[PDB]
Amino acid sequence: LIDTAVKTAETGYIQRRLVKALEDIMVHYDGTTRNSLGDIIQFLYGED
Amino acid sequence: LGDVELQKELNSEYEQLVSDRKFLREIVFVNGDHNWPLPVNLRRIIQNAQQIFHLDRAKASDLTIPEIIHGVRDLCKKLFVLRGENELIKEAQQNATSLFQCLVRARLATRRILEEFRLNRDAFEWVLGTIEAQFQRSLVHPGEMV
Amino acid sequence: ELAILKEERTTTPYLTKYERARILGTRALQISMNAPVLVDIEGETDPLQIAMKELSQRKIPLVIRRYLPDGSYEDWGCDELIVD
Amino acid sequence: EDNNRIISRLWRSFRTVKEMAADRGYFISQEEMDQSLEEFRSKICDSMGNPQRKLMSFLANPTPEALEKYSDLGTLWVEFCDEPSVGIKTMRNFCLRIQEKNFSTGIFIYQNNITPSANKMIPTVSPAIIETFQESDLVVNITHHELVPKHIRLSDGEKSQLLQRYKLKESQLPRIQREDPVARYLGLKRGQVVKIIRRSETSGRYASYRICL
Amino acid sequence: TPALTVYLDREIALDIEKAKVIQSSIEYTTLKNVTSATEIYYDPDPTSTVIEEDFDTVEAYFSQSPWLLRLELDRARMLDKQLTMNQVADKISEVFSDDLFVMWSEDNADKLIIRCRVIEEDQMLKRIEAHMLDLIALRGIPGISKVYMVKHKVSVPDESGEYKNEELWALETDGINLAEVMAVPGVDSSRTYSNSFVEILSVLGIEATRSSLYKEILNVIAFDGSYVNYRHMALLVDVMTSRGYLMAITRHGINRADTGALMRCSF
Repeated sequence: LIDTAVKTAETGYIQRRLVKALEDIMVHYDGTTRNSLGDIIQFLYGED
Repeated sequence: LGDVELQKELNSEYEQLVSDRKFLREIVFVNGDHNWPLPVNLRRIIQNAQQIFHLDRAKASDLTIPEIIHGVRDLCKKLFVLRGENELIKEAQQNATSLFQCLVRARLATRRILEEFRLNRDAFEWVLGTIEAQFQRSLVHPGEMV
Repeated sequence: ELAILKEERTTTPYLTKYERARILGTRALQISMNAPVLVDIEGETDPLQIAMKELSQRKIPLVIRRYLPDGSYEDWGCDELIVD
Repeated sequence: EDNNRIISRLWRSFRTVKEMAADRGYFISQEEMDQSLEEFRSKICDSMGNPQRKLMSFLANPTPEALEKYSDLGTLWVEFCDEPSVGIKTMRNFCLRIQEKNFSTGIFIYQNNITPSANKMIPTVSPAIIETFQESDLVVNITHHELVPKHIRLSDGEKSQLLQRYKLKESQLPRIQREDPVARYLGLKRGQVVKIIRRSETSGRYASYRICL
Repeated sequence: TPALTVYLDREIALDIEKAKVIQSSIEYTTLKNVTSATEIYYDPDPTSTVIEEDFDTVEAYFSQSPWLLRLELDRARMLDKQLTMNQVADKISEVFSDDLFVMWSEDNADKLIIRCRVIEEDQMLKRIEAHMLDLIALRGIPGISKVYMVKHKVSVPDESGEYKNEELWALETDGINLAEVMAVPGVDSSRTYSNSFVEILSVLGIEATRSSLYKEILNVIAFDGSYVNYRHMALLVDVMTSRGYLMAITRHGINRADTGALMRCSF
């Protein structure tokens, strides 16, 4: 009961930082994967 | 039997299959794992074709050998991920579908089409069209917040 | 300037799920504000249903302006894009 | 005994340097690349077995293919420094030697360390390029590792063609730092792009591009 | 839990005796590890000793400061680690040159003893003794406290071409020093792996970090039987490596981007 009650907030914080790191990443019409600055993260999404 | 000109195609087919097996076993999948997530499941598409056209029967097939080899090879040029004629795009387009082309060729091999799946002329042309249509449908859609 | 000529259009010729949803909603909205409808309306009188009927007959009079990352764009009419 | 491990590590470092030169496009004879360890001990060690670094220096020129691809490729001078601690005295004669014989690039292998004061004498000798390596770091050629895919530098024409295809500014490509081990191995300068062809478990083959800061 | 996975060359990997040789050369052994006791005597006569125990030892052997440093080696740990009195004394010689006379007893003796003398100093011997235990390295690679002998089941094709299993010996360590362990003869320098990707970045570069980062994340997720499709973990590690260095998913990484201020301040 302690573990479930404690470690739920540990993983809740993990998910929050992950979402903010990745939220602006979108597939564009040329197949590239880019963020809001237009930086290329992958030249083709999922490599396939 | 004896036709050396038809044997030149089948040799080129088997040579292609030897390249793939050597490439995949020594570079891609060193540990020998051969079950992998891949697009559009060919096993299900074939057994549906067997049902629509009642592909039971020992009724010898009218499907000629050059139709098979040229049919499959022409298919692998229509699996468009990226369109455009630029030289870099064609290399990228070929790279993106390298693993999937090997998968197709490993199934639509001459002996298997004729002995195992037993496709006729009507069914085989249908199988090519379905693969082509379903691969397009499996591309990720632009705008997806991946 | 930014516009890409018809012969040199490179983006996918299939309507994406996102383009489809926006087209249906926008056209639905216009019909509920009494825009002229381009198909026969029989028994199905909901705004969304009429718009879905027009889509199936390739009769929606709209153009998609697809922006590319650099800001340039290809205009595609919904009459010419292939819908699954 | 312990003298054999000094010679062995140094001999392995030498094969790595030759591999480095070969990958950058310079021509190295097919007899010098495959030179065994036994022949190496005979030529380099004294009667007491101690090695003479100044006999190991060599010169190389670009292959015709590399010159066709990269027209900025000149002469490469490789030098092993006999002084463990490289001071202000050693660097002056080295920079003078490079200029006098007008080499295009010099690779400086040191033994133990380079003082931070002497480290500022490196960019003051332009348009000639000086690169330094610690002898430890070359005992294993890191590009033969499973996890390191083959890096190939793009030519200026190929680079320009690439940027137009994706309609990219230069500052939008993924980056690799200059002090990264594989960038240093290739002697990458700012603005140059490597192409990286890489195994992929979903597509089989995938080409990744990175630009060097 | 820093750890290295050290694959060995094929010829060595199928011969357990040769692999044990590799084991003892990698493992860090200090002088402190093998020392059981240290002593400080007042032995004023350099040619003799008040100690009756070392009487027959030093008298026959011989055929500066009065303070004596006498240290005892444990026979069991010296025997297991395969170290001789000579080679232990050799390493001492290089670092202590002419400031210390080294005298060792024989391995047949009841106690294994090493005597040392210098050639106000009551405290200087305590400081030197501290200096000895804290710095003398007898052999091995620094940072490798333990080496384990691990058997790997690796699938490799037959001569017939059929996939068969094949048992091979490898090593795993506590602690890391990837660069130094790679250079060690016997070690397959093209395959050595570490679970600290920070160290991988310094040794192998950014593209190797990508594969190592993926391997370590996947191992975590797959462990409780879950399976996440490749493209999601692949996407995360490309974000973490796009700048050429490792950008942590913390404020110190995320908000060092050139993104707008409204976006960055919301985290």
